[PDB]
Parts: sequence; C-alpha cells; structure tokens
Amino acid sequence: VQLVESGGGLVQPGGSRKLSCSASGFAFSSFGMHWVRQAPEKGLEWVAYISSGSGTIYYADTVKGRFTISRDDPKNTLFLQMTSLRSEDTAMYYCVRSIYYYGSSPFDFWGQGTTLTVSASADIVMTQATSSVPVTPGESVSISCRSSKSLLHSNGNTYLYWFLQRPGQSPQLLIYRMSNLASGVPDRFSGSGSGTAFTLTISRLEAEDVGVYYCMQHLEYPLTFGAGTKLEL
Amino acid sequence: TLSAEDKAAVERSKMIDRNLREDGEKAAREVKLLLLGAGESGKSTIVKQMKITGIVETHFTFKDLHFKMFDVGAQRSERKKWIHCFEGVTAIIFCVALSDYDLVLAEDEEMNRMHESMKLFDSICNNKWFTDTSIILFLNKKDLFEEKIKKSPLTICYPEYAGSNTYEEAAAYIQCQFEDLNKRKDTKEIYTHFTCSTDTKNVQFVFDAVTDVIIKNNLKDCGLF
Amino acid sequence: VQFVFDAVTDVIIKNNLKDCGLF
Amino acid sequence: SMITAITIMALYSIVCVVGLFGNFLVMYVIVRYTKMKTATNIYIFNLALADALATSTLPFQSVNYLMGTWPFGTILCKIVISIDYYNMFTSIFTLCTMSVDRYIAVCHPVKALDFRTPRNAKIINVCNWILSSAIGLPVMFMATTKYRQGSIDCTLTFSHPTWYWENLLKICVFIFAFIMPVLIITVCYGLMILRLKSVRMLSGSKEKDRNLRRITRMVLVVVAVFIVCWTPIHIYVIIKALVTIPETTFQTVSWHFCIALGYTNSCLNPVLYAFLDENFKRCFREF
Amino acid sequence: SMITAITIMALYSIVCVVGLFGNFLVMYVIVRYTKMKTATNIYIFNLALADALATSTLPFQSVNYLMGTWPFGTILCKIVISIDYYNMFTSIFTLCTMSVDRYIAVCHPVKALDFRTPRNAKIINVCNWILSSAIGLPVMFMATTKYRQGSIDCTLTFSHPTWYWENLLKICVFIFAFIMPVLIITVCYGLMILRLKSVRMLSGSKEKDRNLRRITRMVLVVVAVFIVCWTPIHIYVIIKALVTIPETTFQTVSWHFCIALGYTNSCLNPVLYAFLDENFKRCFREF
Amino acid sequence: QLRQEAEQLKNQIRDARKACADATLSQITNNIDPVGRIQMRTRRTLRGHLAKIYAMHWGTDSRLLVSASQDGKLIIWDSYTTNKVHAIPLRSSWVMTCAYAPSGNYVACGGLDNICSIYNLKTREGNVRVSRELAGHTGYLSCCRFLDDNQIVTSSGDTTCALWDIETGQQTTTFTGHTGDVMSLSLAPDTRLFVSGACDASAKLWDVREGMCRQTFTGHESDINAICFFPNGNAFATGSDDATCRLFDLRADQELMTYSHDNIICGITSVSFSKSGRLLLAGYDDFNCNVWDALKADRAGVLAGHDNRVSCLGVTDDGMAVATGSWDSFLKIWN
Amino acid sequence: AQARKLVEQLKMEANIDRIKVSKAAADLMAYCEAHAKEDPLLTPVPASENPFREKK
Ligand SMILES: CC(C)CCC[C@@H](C)[C@H]1CC[C@H]2[C@@H]3CC=C4C[C@@H](O)CC[C@]4(C)[C@H]3CC[C@]12C
Ligand SMILES: CC(C)CCC[C@@H](C)[C@H]1CC[C@H]2[C@@H]3CC=C4C[C@@H](O)CC[C@]4(C)[C@H]3CC[C@]12C
Ligand SMILES: CC(C)CCC[C@@H](C)[C@H]1CC[C@H]2[C@@H]3CC=C4C[C@@H](O)CC[C@]4(C)[C@H]3CC[C@]12C
Ligand SMILES: CC(C)CCC[C@@H](C)[C@H]1CC[C@H]2[C@@H]3CC=C4C[C@@H](O)CC[C@]4(C)[C@H]3CC[C@]12C
Ligand SMILES: CC(C)CCC[C@@H](C)[C@H]1CC[C@H]2[C@@H]3CC=C4C[C@@H](O)CC[C@]4(C)[C@H]3CC[C@]12C
Ligand SMILES: CC(C)CCC[C@@H](C)[C@H]1CC[C@H]2[C@@H]3CC=C4C[C@@H](O)CC[C@]4(C)[C@H]3CC[C@]12C
Ligand SMILES: CC(C)CCC[C@@H](C)[C@H]1CC[C@H]2[C@@H]3CC=C4C[C@@H](O)CC[C@]4(C)[C@H]3CC[C@]12C
Ligand SMILES: CC(C)CCC[C@@H](C)[C@H]1CC[C@H]2[C@@H]3CC=C4C[C@@H](O)CC[C@]4(C)[C@H]3CC[C@]12C
Ligand SMILES: CC(C)CCC[C@@H](C)[C@H]1CC[C@H]2[C@@H]3CC=C4C[C@@H](O)CC[C@]4(C)[C@H]3CC[C@]12C
Ligand SMILES: CC(C)CCC[C@@H](C)[C@H]1CC[C@H]2[C@@H]3CC=C4C[C@@H](O)CC[C@]4(C)[C@H]3CC[C@]12C
Ligand SMILES: O=c1[nH]c2cc(Cl)c(Cl)cc2n1C1CCN(Cc2ccc(Cl)cc2)CC1
Ligand SMILES: O=c1[nH]c2cc(Cl)c(Cl)cc2n1C1CCN(Cc2ccc(Cl)cc2)CC1
Repeated sequence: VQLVESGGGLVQPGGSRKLSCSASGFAFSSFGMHWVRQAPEKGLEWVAYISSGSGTIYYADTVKGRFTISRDDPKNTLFLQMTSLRSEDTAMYYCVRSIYYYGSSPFDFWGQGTTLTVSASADIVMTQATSSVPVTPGESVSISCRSSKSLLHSNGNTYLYWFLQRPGQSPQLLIYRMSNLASGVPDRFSGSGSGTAFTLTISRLEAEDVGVYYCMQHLEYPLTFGAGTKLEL
Repeated sequence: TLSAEDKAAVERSKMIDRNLREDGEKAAREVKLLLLGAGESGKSTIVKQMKITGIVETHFTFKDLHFKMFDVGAQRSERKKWIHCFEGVTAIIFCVALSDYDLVLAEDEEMNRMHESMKLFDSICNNKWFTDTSIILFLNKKDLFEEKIKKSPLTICYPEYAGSNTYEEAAAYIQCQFEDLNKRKDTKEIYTHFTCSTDTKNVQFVFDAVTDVIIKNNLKDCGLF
Repeated sequence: VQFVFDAVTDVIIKNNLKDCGLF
Repeated sequence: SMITAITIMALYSIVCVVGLFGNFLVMYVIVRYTKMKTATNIYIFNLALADALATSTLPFQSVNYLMGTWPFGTILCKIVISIDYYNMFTSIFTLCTMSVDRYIAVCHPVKALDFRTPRNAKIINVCNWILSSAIGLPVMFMATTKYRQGSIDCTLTFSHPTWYWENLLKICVFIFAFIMPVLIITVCYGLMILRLKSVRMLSGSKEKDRNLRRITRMVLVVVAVFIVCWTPIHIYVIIKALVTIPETTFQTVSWHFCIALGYTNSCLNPVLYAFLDENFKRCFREF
Repeated sequence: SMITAITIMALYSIVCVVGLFGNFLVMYVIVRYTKMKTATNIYIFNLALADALATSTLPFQSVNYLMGTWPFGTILCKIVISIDYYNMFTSIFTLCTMSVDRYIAVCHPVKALDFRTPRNAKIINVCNWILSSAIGLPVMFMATTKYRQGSIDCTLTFSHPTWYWENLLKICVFIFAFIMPVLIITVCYGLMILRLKSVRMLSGSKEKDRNLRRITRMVLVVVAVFIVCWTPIHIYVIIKALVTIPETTFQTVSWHFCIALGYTNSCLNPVLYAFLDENFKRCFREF
Repeated sequence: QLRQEAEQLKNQIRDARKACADATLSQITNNIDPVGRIQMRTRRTLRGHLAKIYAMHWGTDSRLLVSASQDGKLIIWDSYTTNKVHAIPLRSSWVMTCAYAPSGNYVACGGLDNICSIYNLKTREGNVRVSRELAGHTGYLSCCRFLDDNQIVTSSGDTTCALWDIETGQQTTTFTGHTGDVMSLSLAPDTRLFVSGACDASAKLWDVREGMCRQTFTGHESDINAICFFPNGNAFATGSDDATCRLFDLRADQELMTYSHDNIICGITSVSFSKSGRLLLAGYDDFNCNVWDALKADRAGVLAGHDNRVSCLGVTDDGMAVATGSWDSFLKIWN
Repeated sequence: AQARKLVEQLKMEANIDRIKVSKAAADLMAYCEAHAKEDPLLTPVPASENPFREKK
C-alpha cells in the first residue's frame, strides 16, 4: 500500500493546475478517495471525496465549483483539477484511501503530501479547548475534544476518529469510532467519553508519540476537523 | 436517516449486486456437460480430441457456444451423496468401450466388464435426479472391436445373442441393448455415436445434441411442451 | 353539361401537364 | 330497428365483458403468482394490458352508438381515440414480437440464448410501446368533436386537404396493421413448423408425433384466428373508402359486426395464448 | 492492386464531380431565375438539395477507401453518416412525392386544383424532411469510430444483441427504400399512362401521338433508371447479410461499383427531372 | 474367532446399555408444561446468489454471516442492514461447506475439488485473496469448522477426518475408523472433543488432544446427514435420511429420545439448537423447517416459505434469529 | 491387524464409567430451566429491544 502525489510547485493566482496521485500495492478500484489540505502553520482541512465507482462526489462548501475530482481505475490514478486558485490555497495536499463496510477502518492510510504555494445542515464545529500541554515520558496524558452536535447516531455508532500527525511525517489514524484501535497501533491509546465530551488517554507515554492530535467527526458532509492539540517535551 | 458510512455501504452493496448479476448472466450462457464412464473407456483421449483429484473442468468454445465439461472420475466416494449437485446439467456424455466384453477384472468370481458398464448406465439413467437429462452415448475402440469380433465371437459372453458374426450387426445389437436399458423413452433422448479419430465429427455431434436440448428447453420455456 | 365538364376536365389535365412540363 | 339496436348493444356488451374478464384474470394470474420472471410472461402481460385497454374503450363506442351523439366532451374523445389506436397497434406489434421470439427460439438456439432474456424483452417491449406512441400522439392531436345534424360527433379532424391525409392514414393503418403482420407471423411460424418437423426428438414414437401434431395445430389455430379476425374489417374499410355504397340497415349490422370481430381477437388472446400454455395450465392445476 | 485502387478512386471522383456540378447548376437555375413560384419547382429544388447533400459525403468515402482508416474524428463521422442516411431517404421520398403529384395532376384534376398549390407542397416537403429525420437521428446517435487492428473505422455500433438490431435496420432500410418506392412509382405512373391513353387530346393526331410516345418514353426511362440503379446494391447487401462470401478482389470491385451506381442515380436524377423538363428548357432557350 | 469376540463384546455393551437405562426420558419430562405454538416471522430476505445455496455459518458477533453458492461465490452478509459486505469469487464452483472464524479474520470453504480454501478478510490491500489451501483428502470435503485461527478440523468423503495447522499447511491429526462417508461435524463449546456422523448410520465422538475415538453411537437406519452439540455440551442431536432425529447423551451413552412423525418420510438436511436448547430446529426435504420441543418430542412450529429443498439452517450465538438457506437461492431470517 | 484394532477400540469404548441416565436428565432439565428466560426464540422479545425491525 503506497500513495504518491505529483504536480506540485509554485502556481500563479488565477491559474490552473492538475494534480495526480498514483497508487501501488492495493485494489485502487474498491477504495474511496479523500483530498485533505493542511496550512503551513495551522491545522488540517478537508477538501473533497469521491466514492469507488464514481457514484457519489462530495465537496466542502468553501471549495465548491473551483475544484474537480476524478479517478481512473485502469491506470490507478486520482486526478484533481484546480481552476482559479486563490491566496488561501497555499497548502499541502494529502490523499486518503477509505473503505466503508461493517468493521472497516476508513482513513487508515494517508498520502505523503504535495505542497502548493501561491504568491500574490449546520456545520458541526469540533472544538479543541487546549492548544499545547507539556508532558513527561511515563505519565498518562488526557486530551479532550468537544462537538457542536451529538455524534451518537441511532444505530449506536459514534463517528469520531482520532488522528496523530508526527512532526515532519504524514498523519496516521489512531482510533476509529472512539473505541476500536487501528491495525498497527499499540494499546497505549484509548478513547472514551460520550456525546459532546470525548477523551483520549495515553497511559505509559513512550517516545515517538509526540505530535499533533486531531479529532474528526464523520456524521455528515462536509467533514470538519479539530484545531489540533500538540504535545512537547 | 442513514449516515454517510451506511450510504457508502449501500453503494458498495449495489456495486456487488451489479457484479453478481453480470457473473450470473455469463454463467447462464455457459453450457454444462457432465462426463461419465469407466476408467478404461478412453475419457482422456476424447477430451484431448475435443480440446484440440476431484473435478476436472474442460473449457472449449464451439460455434460461439461455451462448453464446460466436468470429469468426476477421480473421486472414489459414494456417488449417491454428491450426484445431486449435477442436477442442473444440459447433458451427460457417457463413454464406454466396445472391447470391454472380452476384458475381465481380476476377481475370484469371473465377471464381464461390459455388464458392469451396463449396470453403470442403468444406474445413471434410472437416477431420480436425471429424468429429463439427455445422454450422449459414446462407444470407443471401434477398430479393436472389429478385430476382436473378427477373432472372437460375441456368443461366449452371453448366450442371448445368436446373430451371425458381423461388425455392423454386433454394434447395432450393443446399441439397441443400451437403448433398451432406458426406462423412460419419451422424456429422455439417447444419442449414440461411434467414436472415431476425427476432431470435427465428435464435437459436431455433441453440438447437435446440445442444440436439440436447447430447442427442448426453449420450447418448454415458451410453454408448448 | 357533361360535354362541357369533359372539355373543362381535358383543359385542366392539359394545364397540369404543361405546369409539370411534360408537354 | 329496436331489435337491431338490442342486437348491437348485446354484441358489444358480450365482447367487452368477456374481453375484460379474460384480460384481468390473466393479469391476476401473472402478477399474483408468476410475478414476471420470464420473457414470455412479460409478453403475455403486455398483451393482457393492451387488450384490456382496447376492450375498455368499447363501452364508450356503445354509448356513442346508442345515444346518437357524444356528450362526454372533446378531451375524453381525444383520450379514448388515442388509447384505442395506441393499444390496437401495441397488441398487433406484441403478437409480431412473440412470433419473432418463438422463431428465434426454435430456429436459432445459440442466438436465442442471448436473445431470450428478461432485459432484452423489456427493451423490445418498450420499443414497441414507443412505436405505438408514434401514431398515438398525432391521432390524439387530430381527434375533435364536430356538430353535425344537431349531434356531437367524436371524430378525427384532418388539415386541408382532408382527403389526402385521411386516405394516407387509412392506407398506413391498413398496411402496417395487415400486410406486414400477416407476412411476419406466416413466415416465422412456417419456418418454425419446418424446423420442428426437422427435429429428431419430435419424430419417432407415436406419443412425440402426437405432441408435434398438437403443436402444429396450436400454431395453425393462432394464425387462423388472427387472419379471420383482422381481415374483414380491413377489407370493409378499404371497400367503404373506395366505393360509396348506399346506406342500409345491413351496412350498419355488417359494420358493427366487423368491428366486434376485430375486437374478438383482443378478447380471445388470453384464451389463445395464456390459458393454453402448459406452464399456466400447471399453475391453474396447482392453485 | 494499384490499378484497382486507381479505378475505384477515379469512379468515385467522376461520380462526385458530375453530381455536385449538376446539383449546384440546377439549384442555381431555380434560385436565380425561376424563383420557386411553382410547386413542381419547389419539389425539384428539394430533390436537388437532397442529392447535393447526399453526393457531398462521397469524398469522405474516397479518403476512407484510400487511407484504409478514418482520420477525421468521431463527430464528423456522426455528421457524415447522418447526412448520408438522411438524404438517401429524402431523395427517394421526394421522388415518390413527385410521382404522387403527377398522378394526382393527371387522374384527379378537381382534386389536383386543391392539392397542387405552393402552400400544400411546402407542407408535404416539410413532412418528408421530418420523416427523413425519423431515420436520420438514431443513425446519428449509433454511429461511432471503432479501433480495429490498429485502424480507426467509421461505422454503426449496435446495442446488444448486435445481430438483431443490425439486421432489423438492414431489413427496414431495404423495405422502405426499395419495396414501397418501386411499387408506388410503378403503380402511379402505370395508372398515369393508362389515363393519358384514355385522354382524347393526346390521340387522333400523328404529332400528338408522337408527343404521347415522348411522354411514355420519358416515364419508362425514369422508372427504369430508378429500378436498375437501386436494385443491385440492395440485393447485394441482402446476399452479403444472408450468405458469408470469401474475400476476393472481384467482391471489392462489385461492392464499390454497386455503391457507385446507387450514388449515380442521385447524380443522374437532376438531369432527367430538370434539363429534360420543358419549363427549364424554355428558360435555357430564353437566356 | 475375532468376529465372534466382537459379537460377544458388542452384546455385552448392549446388555450394559439395557441395564443402565431405568426410566424413559419422556416419562420424566412429561411433567413439565408445553411451551405452546411458536410462530416465527421472516424479518430479512437475502437475494443475489442466483444459484443453489449449500452452506451458511453465523459469526460470533451475531451480525455477519457467510454463505456458499454454486455459482462460485461466497457472500458475507450484514444481516441487520441487508447489505452485502463481501463477495469472494471461488476457484472451484462446486462447493459444499463454508466456515466463518470466531475471530472473524478468516473464511474457509470446500467442496468437490478436495481442497479447503482459507481466505483472509483483514488484509491491508483490501481484496480478499487466497491465504492458505489445505490439500490431501482423497474424498470430497463435507464440513469444516474453525476451532482456532490456526487449527481447523475438516471431514472428507474418504471416510476420514483431519485436524490441520493453517500456518504450517500440513495435517497434524488424522482420524480414521469410519466405514461410511462422514457427512458433518460439530464442535462442543470447550472444543476439547467433537462428534461426527457418517454414512454407516453411526456417529463417533473424537477427542482432539488424544487423537482416538472416545465414543461411538449407533441406532440410525440410514445415512446421517447432520449433527449438532447441545449448549451444555453433554448431548448432541443427529439427523438422518430415515426421516427420524435422535438425541444422544455422552455420559449416558444411549439414545435419549427420537423425533419423528408418521406423515413425513423425507430426510433431515440440517439440525441446530437454540441458546436455551429447549427448541430443536431441523430443515427437511418437505420444503419446511420444523421446530420440535426437545424434551417432549412434539412439534412446536412449522417454518414454510422456501420454494425448493432447504439445505442449511443456523442459529446465531445470542439466539435472536435463525437463518435458513434453501435451493431457491433465498436466505431467509426467521425471528 | 484391522480386526485386532477394532476389538481393542471396542474394549476401550466398553470400559467407561457410565453414570445413571436420570442424573443426566436432571442436569438437562436444570440447564433448560435455568437458560429458558435468556432465549429470544423461546420467550418473545419487544420490538424496541429487537435488532431486526420492519423498514418502511
Ligand atoms: C397509459 C400507458 C398505456 C402508457 C404506456 C405505459 C408504458 C410506459 C408501460 C405500460 C406497460 C409497462 C411494462 C409492463 C411490464 C414490465 C415488466 C416489468 O418487469 C418491468 C417494467 C415493464 C417492462 C413495464 C415498463 C413500462 C410499460 C411499458
Ligand atoms: C415500422 C412501422 C412501425 C412504422 C409505422 C410508422 C407510422 C406509425 C407513422 C409514419 C408516417 C406517419 C403519418 C405521417 C403524417 C401524418 C399526417 C398527420 O396530420 C396525421 C398523422 C400521420 C398520418 C402520421 C400517422 C403515423 C404514421 C403513419
Ligand atoms: C408519398 C408516399 C409516402 C405515400 C403515397 C400515398 C398515395 C399513394 C395515396 C395517399 C392519398 C391517396 C389519394 C387519396 C384520395 C383519393 C380519392 C379517391 O377517390 C381516389 C384515390 C385518391 C386520389 C388516392 C390515390 C392514392 C393516394 C395519393
Ligand atoms: C416484413 C416481413 C415481410 C419481413 C420478412 C422477412 C423474412 C421473409 C426473411 C428475413 C430473414 C430471412 C431468414 C434469414 C436466414 C435464414 C437462414 C437460411 O439458412 C435459410 C433462410 C432463412 C431462414 C431466411 C428466411 C427468410 C427470412 C425469415
Ligand atoms: C375470407 C374471410 C375470412 C374474410 C372476408 C372479408 C370480405 C371478403 C367480406 C366480409 C364482409 C363483406 C362485406 C359485408 C357487407 C357488404 C355491404 C354490401 O352492400 C356490399 C358487400 C359488402 C361490402 C361485403 C363485401 C365482402 C366482405 C368485405
Ligand atoms: C428535420 C431537420 C433535421 C432538418 C429540417 C430542414 C428544414 C428546416 C429545411 C430544409 C429544406 C428547406 C426547404 C427548402 C425549400 C423551400 C422552398 C421555399 O420556397 C420555401 C421554404 C422551403 C420549403 C424550405 C423550408 C425549410 C426546409 C424544409
Ligand atoms: C416513416 C416510415 C415511412 C419509415 C419508418 C422507418 C424508420 C424511420 C424506422 C422504423 C424502424 C426503426 C428502427 C428500429 C430499431 C432501431 C434500433 C435502435 O437501436 C436504433 C434505432 C433503430 C435503427 C430504428 C431506426 C428508425 C427505423 C428504421
Ligand atoms: C424488421 C421487422 C419486420 C422485424 C423482423 C424480425 C425478424 C424477421 C428478423 C430480425 C432480426 C433477424 C435475425 C438477425 C440475424 C440473423 C443471423 C443470420 O445469420 C440468421 C438469421 C438471423 C437470426 C435473422 C433471422 C430473422 C430476424 C429475427
Ligand atoms: C405494398 C404496400 C406496402 C404499398 C402499396 C402502395 C400502392 C401500390 C397502393 C397504395 C394505395 C393504392 C391505391 C388506392 C386507391 C386507388 C384508387 C383506385 O381508383 C385506383 C387504384 C388506387 C390508385 C390504388 C392503387 C394501389 C395503391 C397506389
Ligand atoms: C436486375 C439487374 C438490373 C440488377 C441485378 C442485380 C443482382 C441480381 C446481381 C448484380 C451484382 C451481382 C453479385 C455480384 C457479385 C457477387 C459475388 C459472388 O461471389 C457471388 C454472386 C454475387 C453476390 C452476385 C449476385 C447477383 C448480383 C447481386
Ligand atoms: O371510427 C371510429 N369512430 C369512433 C368513435 C369513437 Cl367515440 C371511438 Cl371511441 C372510436 C371510433 N372509431 C374507430 C377508432 C379506431 N378503432 C380501431 C380500428 C381501426 C381501423 C380498423 Cl380497419 C379496425 C379497427 C375502431 C373504431
Ligand atoms: O456502410 C457504410 N460505411 C460507411 C463509412 C463511411 Cl465513412 C461512409 Cl461516408 C459511408 C458508409 N457506409 C454506407 C452509408 C449508407 N450509404 C447508402 C446506402 C444505404 C443502404 C443501402 Cl442498401 C445502400 C446504400 C452507403 C455507404
């Protein structure tokens, strides 16, 4: 499983640019694709989604119209068409594969990110109350997240995902649906809580866990992220 | 009502439904043939002619018609339990060798292998799962049978045959006895063809019998039968 | 009036054939 | 006078009642039990629907004849005339499509495997209904009501010149309803009978011979019923258009008898097709 | 090899040049001088326009034969095939309409007084172009370009089953372009000749009998050119559809020759209809 | 001499079984009141197989279930939402059994190809590919059950059973002794021992660890097609082609009770038990699934609605629903 | 060989401490009565608690 993006570099405002993401070592035709943007000194932001087989396509309201998402399954390539770029689009773009069924782990694998610099229903607001917490290796660490809408759906699932972005690396999924650990994550992380109040507990803090923690809702489109709690030593 | 993940799961289920319907149509066009007979009949030889442990599956395309032939000869298990799987079959190609009557299995009670083939054909033909299934009967080793009937009379194996030594008469008599083994003549056709060393003649006869079976099935589907 | 009608019919046939241009 | 009117009303009433009863019975048997899982069931259901609508438009014709005028209105006149022509051509084209279906089933089995599927039957049936709509829409536009001799008449109205478009419509209805369907049905079923005779399975034993006999008899009954029903009304319309014959009571009796004989095929298509079919016969035997 | 290609290219070039020159000359004579004040001239103008648009697609066939592939693209393939199938039926139905017009002009004078007007001729011509659009539009949809053996081919692709819809289109084009037009033209001109023989004006004088012979000869020339030109390509397409024949150089020469004859009729009809016409001859003599 | 010794020993065992039995089970259990009419309504109808279904197996999460069809498909189903979760194309179309793992990682299947296919479902690539193929049976595989994610017991049509190691790929324990084709096997909750019935009208209880035949139960007149342990694990019901069902106790080592009625002469394709074990569910060849009261040998309910021969039946672990598979290609859930 | 193995297996089967069938019957009835309440098949479940429900 590998995703690599191409088409970066500097772009003039008002121009156009076509990014292409190539996939290797997995069945590209069965995974839905997400485009996520990240500002240089700010948190992550969701751009777009295309389903497998191109049956449904979703966009954020800020990117509606200008951005076009397509995919070619015989060549296993995801194409992003950008027209009339603005000064807020100077971001690093990540590609995400996600499969949706009972027991699946979507948002598990993240791309590497292509940088682009340009030079001149109610939206559920996810609230990271804190911004930085100084921690020591060994103590249990608590991280709090809050929502603007109750994420407990009538089927019993609570659509909250916990992500960790290490400094200088791609972000990885930690927890899907607030209880289940992602495949390949140690048992140091645990998610708990209820509607409007969620808690990530890291017992026996160990090295390489220092990063930025994101809580994501996945109840309805458009997907809205958290601010991002950073830890340090 | 449904969440986004539930809607994506429904979309995945619809795509799986489309793939299953396409695979079902492709399987529905395929013609299935069940191959039966003894080990000494010459199954491998005629399968090699038609081409050019468990189930041996042969795939060939004749006159834009797909044939899958299932050879079940490898299994030693009791036939009664797994015979019901082959209920939805177009035809049964049953191969036996004409020269089997002189050959005798190494047993204390001397028994004719030809009568064993007769018992096998009677068991397959009178099976409850195969009432409307046609049987394409193949008689093998015609030249060795001709040399043997020239060298040895057919009276020795069973006294009932009193006909004079003739290849045509003996072959017709074996054919009519095999046809008389059928107990339901109206609802089951038996196609008897003497096997020869020609690729065209055998496959064409199988195609003609399968064409007659498809005619029968289409007439039953329209409702005339 | 039958002879007059036949003569008028013949004149109209001649005019139609001339208008088509077969004459 | 009175006896003739009672005879005509009884004729139309009997034809309409038997046709509606047969068509709705075939609809109930197909929808309730069989649930349209095969192509032949779809074609028989489409025949049932077209014949049901054609027989349903018949009591309005009976009321028109009995009253002597049209009190229903212009819009219902357009709807009923359009549905009448539309379902007449729908029924005739569905009979032709079933003849082509049985021809491909018997004579070309390998291509019948591809051809005889529910999806292809739905596509060809939708094409048949669209080709019927091709004449259903202009007849809908033309149909008006005219005040003649103090009586409203529900009739087609033709743009000037009236004679050219009227006789062009009569000639096109005659050709596409008589000449081509008789040729298609006769050629396809004749080739079908020849191929069935060629079949080794049908020949041989007396029982299988008898079965082939029965099948050929069924084919000849279908062709004969189609010809005997649709031939006199077409020939009578051609004779009436070409030759002005003086008005008599016998003309009225013959005209309404030919109309009833034309609708007799739509009435008798359930008994001819659905009931005689072995599969439906087994369905009636069980349930 | 080379000689055959030069012969086919020269044949298509001569047919295209003669056809375009005749069509544009007839249209120029009608527009510049006659000014379309008569219904017959309107029919001749529509016939010349249809023959011009049909003949215009012929160098595309020449380039397709020479290069062995279609380099123009899918859209122009759709446009050229649509124009070809559209204007073939337009030309043939314009011929049938002129035959019906001459039949009504001869046999039914009182009805011809209402029938033969500019307004009615414009309405019937618009109906002819719409009925040609009926066949033209789905052919415009179906036509595409297919990649076969490294070569682009400009052709019709049919939905599954391909054989059913393909041969149904072949049968419909054969019937509506050959069986009905030959019968309509033959019956109308035969009854026309019989009525002209019945006319007293034409008979009783040596010069008038010679004029009657001229008219009968002109009618027989028109009908013979129509039948002799359209018959071989239709019979050849029916034989090619029914019976597979092995690829031979003679087969290619016969196929292209029959296609050339089919276009040759669309090239030679303006000569017969326009130059031999008395009114245009008077226009040439005066100017 | 040896045959006479075997006759003497089996006569002594029959005499011990006769002397051991004192009171009939029906006489003891006649005191308890009857449960009454039990009506189970269809909740979900599963479609899209388009071929003769032979085997289904419930998962331990009580929501997913696997199904095996003759078109070459294993379909893994979400039973609550009716959506299809997985569709595994099979190498060999002829399939007669399929197992769903307790963890849910793996799915086994087998049939007339003499090969047992193990499919991993939690792969990172996202396509269900062939993980491991077991190979070495001389007869058609009739049943397979996941004891653990690495060990599996299969029964085959060469009269043999086997315990296989999945990661190694070789068979560890071989069970031999049956004279007829072993048609089914059932796993007890402890999983230490398993009973399997064959076409010699006998069932045998085999200890996994020991590798020897712990017990042997005879009494049927025809081929045994189905076998299933009770929830306690001390009893097991058998279904056979002689239109009778029997209940055998391990400790008592004799026939407890026989389930049969005069009108039904057709065989028993499959048997299962409820969580309590009071109701014994069995699908027959009469297009029906009959629910019998286990303690009084009386019919408690009839499940009609399949249009062809019902082939398989399964009760979920919690026991909320019962899913039946028939030859009409419809999987029906009865609650 | 095979006959001797069959005789040894039959002897092994014979030497088993078979308990009284009444005790096994009592244990079976006690297990059924104890787990009778838990069973959704034996005792009907309200539709709200029921995961399988009618869908419009
Ligand atoms: C007022 C009416 C007559 C106008 C025409 C209605 C047309 C659109 C209706 C009438 C008959 C209908 C068909 C009747 C039967 C079937 C079989 C079913 O499995 C699929 C839909 C299908 C193929 C229908 C498609 C729509 C249909 C063709
Ligand atoms: C292949 C078969 C089904 C084609 C049948 C085509 C028929 C239904 C079409 C083609 C020509 C059409 C006619 C063309 C012109 C007119 C004039 C209009 O004022 C009344 C309708 C009328 C008379 C049309 C009736 C419908 C019609 C006859
Ligand atoms: C143009 C093609 C497609 C169709 C041609 C149809 C022609 C052959 C038909 C349609 C209209 C018909 C005319 C309509 C009315 C009459 C009046 C009648 O008392 C004599 C025949 C006569 C004069 C018909 C002659 C034949 C006719 C002209
Ligand atoms: C509108 C009506 C008149 C169209 C009738 C078309 C009929 C006459 C034509 C079209 C297709 C033709 C068939 C096409 C193919 C074959 C196979 C050939 O080996 C024998 C002739 C035979 C069986 C033809 C018989 C005649 C046929 C059925
Ligand atoms: C061969 C069978 C099946 C059908 C025969 C149909 C034709 C030939 C028959 C049936 C109805 C008959 C018409 C009945 C009534 C009249 C009115 C009368 O004043 C003139 C004769 C005339 C016009 C008849 C002519 C012949 C006729 C049209
Ligand atoms: C149906 C679509 C695809 C094409 C329609 C083409 C129509 C718009 C064009 C093509 C030929 C044109 C006709 C050509 C000649 C004349 C004679 C003139 O004195 C009046 C207009 C009239 C009668 C034109 C009317 C419009 C016309 C019929
Ligand atoms: C109007 C009268 C005179 C002539 C009618 C004939 C023409 C217009 C009609 C009758 C049958 C029709 C064809 C019927 C079936 C098909 C196959 C479909 O996939 C494309 C359209 C196509 C190819 C139609 C084209 C137009 C068609 C050929
Ligand atoms: C066009 C209108 C009249 C409908 C006519 C339908 C019938 C007569 C036509 C349409 C499609 C035709 C089939 C198309 C293709 C083939 C393949 C050829 O190798 C054998 C004949 C065969 C199988 C034709 C038989 C006749 C056929 C079924
Ligand atoms: C064979 C089918 C498809 C088409 C037939 C078209 C031709 C041959 C038919 C249709 C209309 C018919 C015409 C209808 C009316 C008349 C008036 C009559 O006083 C002379 C014969 C005459 C003129 C007919 C001659 C034949 C005719 C022109
Ligand atoms: C009546 C006159 C005017 C026209 C006659 C046209 C017909 C009968 C002629 C002209 C072209 C001829 C074809 C020319 C070439 C071939 C290829 C050959 O391998 C088979 C015969 C065949 C297919 C011929 C059949 C008959 C044919 C189609
Ligand atoms: O003429 C009239 N006046 C009508 C008046 C009314 Cl109110 C109605 Cl509802 C129908 C009428 N009709 C026709 C309409 C078309 N049908 C079908 C038909 C067509 C041609 C031939 Cl040949 C045979 C049958 C017959 C009755
Ligand atoms: O077949 C093909 N491939 C073609 C490819 C090209 Cl690129 C062109 Cl431009 C034309 C093509 N054509 C036909 C199109 C239709 N015309 C008229 C015609 C129709 C039917 C009959 Cl029977 C006789 C003649 C003949 C050529």
